Amino acid sequence: CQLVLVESIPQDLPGSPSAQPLGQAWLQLLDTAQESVHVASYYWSLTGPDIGVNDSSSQLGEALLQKLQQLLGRNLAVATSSPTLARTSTDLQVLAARGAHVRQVPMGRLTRGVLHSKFWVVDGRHIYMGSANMDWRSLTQVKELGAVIYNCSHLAQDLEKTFQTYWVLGVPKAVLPKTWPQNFSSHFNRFQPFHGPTTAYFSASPPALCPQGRTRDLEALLAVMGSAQEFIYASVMEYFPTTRFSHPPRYWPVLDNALRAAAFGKGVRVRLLVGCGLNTDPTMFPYLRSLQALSNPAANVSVDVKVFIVPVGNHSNIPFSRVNHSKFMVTEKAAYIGTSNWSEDYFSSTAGVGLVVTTVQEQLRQLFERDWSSRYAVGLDGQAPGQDCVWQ
Amino acid sequence: CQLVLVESIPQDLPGSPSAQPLGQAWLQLLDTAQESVHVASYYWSLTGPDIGVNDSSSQLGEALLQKLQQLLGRNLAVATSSPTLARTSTDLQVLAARGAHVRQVPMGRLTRGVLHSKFWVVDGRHIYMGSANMDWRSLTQVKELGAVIYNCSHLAQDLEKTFQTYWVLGVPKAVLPKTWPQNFSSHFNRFQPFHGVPTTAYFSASPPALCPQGRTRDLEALLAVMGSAQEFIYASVMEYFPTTRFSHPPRYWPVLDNALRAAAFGKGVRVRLLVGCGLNTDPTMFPYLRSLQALSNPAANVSVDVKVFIVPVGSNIPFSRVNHSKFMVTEKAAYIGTSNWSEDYFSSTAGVGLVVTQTVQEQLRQLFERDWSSRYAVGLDGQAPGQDCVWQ
Repeated sequence: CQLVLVESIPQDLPGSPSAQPLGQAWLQLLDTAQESVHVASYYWSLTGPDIGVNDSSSQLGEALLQKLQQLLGRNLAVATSSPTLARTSTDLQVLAARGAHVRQVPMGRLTRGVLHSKFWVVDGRHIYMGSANMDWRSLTQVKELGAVIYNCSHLAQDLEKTFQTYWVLGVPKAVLPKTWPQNFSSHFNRFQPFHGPTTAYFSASPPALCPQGRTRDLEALLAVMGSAQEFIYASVMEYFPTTRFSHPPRYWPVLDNALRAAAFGKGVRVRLLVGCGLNTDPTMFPYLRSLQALSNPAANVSVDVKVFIVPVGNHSNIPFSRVNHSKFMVTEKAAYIGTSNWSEDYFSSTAGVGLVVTTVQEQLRQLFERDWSSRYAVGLDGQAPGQDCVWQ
Repeated sequence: CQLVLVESIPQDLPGSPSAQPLGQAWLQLLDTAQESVHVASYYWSLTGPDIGVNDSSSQLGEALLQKLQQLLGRNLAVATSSPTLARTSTDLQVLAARGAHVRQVPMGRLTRGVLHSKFWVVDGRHIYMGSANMDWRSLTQVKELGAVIYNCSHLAQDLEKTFQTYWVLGVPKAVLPKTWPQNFSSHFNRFQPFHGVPTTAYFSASPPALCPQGRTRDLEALLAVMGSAQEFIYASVMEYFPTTRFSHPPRYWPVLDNALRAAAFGKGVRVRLLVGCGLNTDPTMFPYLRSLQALSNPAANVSVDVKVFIVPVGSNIPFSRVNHSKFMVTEKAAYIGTSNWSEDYFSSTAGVGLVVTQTVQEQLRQLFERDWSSRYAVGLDGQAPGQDCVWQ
């Protein structure tokens, strides 16, 4: 039983701790496959011709594509999608005409939302789960973090059951089941995690897509932050203590309140690192300042916030890239990796999943520290005319 | 049915709107008394020798004190106190030796707390409400706000119910009843408020253990007033802590903060918070205030403004020269209360609160505006070198 953290690193990002490159891990996954692959992906932009192609950064992507064909040359790719982005792409059509069984859940139909989950279960015995969705930009042109597990076959299905929840929906005239039978019921929640020298469990969201025995991603995040007693390391591309894309906008403090409660009532030192990528919302910035203002070393309250700005350089060719897509958190006890950002939708409307495991915590510790003391992480007052994010 | 708001203004200067002086209105109240007065007070220190300071501003204080004897010379005074402050004062003994019935509720024994309520019900038909407890400093050397009601008796017994709760727990070895009988039950809560003056009004008590059936707790009253707000919220409390106080394990407490920010964000409500600054205030309060001020973003229709009210000393008189007033008003209603905004006042410490709606709400509007757009109110980033408040 092995679990490895995987990291996708674009141009730059220099003696520092490092993780295993994600592209080799994906080649890894497609190589070990002997029987079947099950895919949950937000969108599919893997070939390049779907978007501008003259960057030459694309190979890591379509080389990966050929590996897919190998599984279809060896005789079952099972993909699931959403009210998808990059509709011009023909990857799913190619794989369906080549032998892959694909249905898309129109999550907007059911809960106004989207399928933001991105995970793999291969041969029923290996799993991948992380922030890297189906995109070559997620392989070479955006920072990504994830985790992959092999051998542990008795836990490998533990995300398949969710994958299968997604599978049952998306059929024509599909309806939300008010109760999932024992087939989709889970036995690996927060109360009883896995065993083997770590312990781990998965979580799904939203509640309507959570069968019995499934802990919600919100509850997993809250429990991980509550169990923290010295530090809370959070890295999400966007952080909004508010609901998004809801006709009446409403405040949403539960995550924020838990952060501040950990900082104050238990003296936990908390640092929050959020991404800036030319597409972020400037309205996000005041809330971060509202957290940063809590800092007071004389009262044992330690709240520090920074923004991770990655430079576009000569690569303005790629439009939806040059961000920190990684989403994770670590406390001295546990390590949570997630697919969802920190806003109301991911816990009320849009599908998402999250793993939490318990040296791996120290590995992610040093990953975050390298991503935090770095030169691309800047404080709130560092306007920096040469920096390339929108702040107002 | 008449209601007048009363304001105590020390040696300071406000052409500005004004309210009825508190000392003369209080003397009025003791004059109108014919049968009985019931007093709930935090402490009793009205003479100079009560705290041993030789200031002639105390005379008005002792003037009121002398009036008490007249009422007891006219044949009745009933007072209830707490694990009280200024224990050197002998006022309660003086009134007791002349015919006043006094018992002390040992609120520290029962609910961790103190009796912070300050109100009068006189003749069962006139009432006083305010932040001004029994202190001559509250008559001449500290900013105070309150409200008095005449000829509207149907609310006077509703406050007599809470007074009688205090009375019954004032007996020796008294224990909190898990159920208050129908005698203490109230019929004038927020859901059915009251109906001279074309107004509607109601009272609220705290903590829950001292709230009989039909009584809304002050927490719910504040939350309802902020929730019903649609265009603005004026808040003025001497101290504002989104945290517990005097609580052995400190924990965060976001309930009022969440509302203030939920009102600001989800409904575009303009929010201004005015807190008192004195030589004894807690510097740790300031970061949390920034957490509100950082919310400000005119581009997103969120309006959060904070200032601090500092009155200059000139001190000889100890534990004075502050803004001890606590109230809030929205374009619909006006709540004035006896408790500051921190967890204790809504879980442990006794407090009461009036809220009325219909010109009185507009009266409080421009009263606060005279205090906000004012001379003694300064922003967080000012911290002028010469005034007498603690910032670090």
